[PDB]
Amino acid sequence: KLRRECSNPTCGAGVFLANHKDRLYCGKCHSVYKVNA
RNA sequence: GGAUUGACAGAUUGAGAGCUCUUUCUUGAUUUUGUGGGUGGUGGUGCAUGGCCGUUCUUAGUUGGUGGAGUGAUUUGUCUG
Ligand SMILES: [Zn+2]
Repeated sequence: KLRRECSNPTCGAGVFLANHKDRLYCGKCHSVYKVNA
C-alpha cells in the first residue's frame, strides 16, 4: 500500500498523488498543498 | 499498465520555470507527430494595385458636336490688340 491521500479542495479526498521519496503531493494541487498530509 | 501539460522544496533559471533535474498524478483523447494549406509575421516587393496624400500648378488651362484648311499625322474654334 503506497502513495497516500491529499487535501485536494476540488473533490474531497479523491485523487492519487505524484510523489518523490519523502513527500506526498497531488497531481493537480500544483500551486497548493505544501504539507505532505 | 494514459497521445501530453505540470509536481512542494533543494543548484537553477525574471520567482512557487517539471526550462533542466534530485522524479510520479490528474480533466481524460481534444493531438507526439506523417502529408498538403493561410498563418504571429510590421523580415516580403507601393517596380502588380487600391483608396488616400504630396506634386506637376495660386498658374490660367482643357475638350467634344457641326462646318472649313490639309492626302495625313492633325489643326481651326481655344485669337493681332
Ligand atoms: Zn481530483
